[PDB]
Amino acid sequence: PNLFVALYDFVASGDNTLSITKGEKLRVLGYNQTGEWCEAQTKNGQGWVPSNYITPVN
Repeated sequence: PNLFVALYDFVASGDNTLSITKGEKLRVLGYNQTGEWCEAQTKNGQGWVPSNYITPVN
């Protein structure tokens, strides 16, 4: 339902961002006002990642 996979690696840039690795799975909590950023949880923590770097996985 809220399960997503990463399309690309992303290196954290802000303290509130979260590094993620391509192919990895996330749970998404929501989005910022523009929809450009997504607040997500992985096995490594929680933080913002680019919305266009992730997608749902069943």
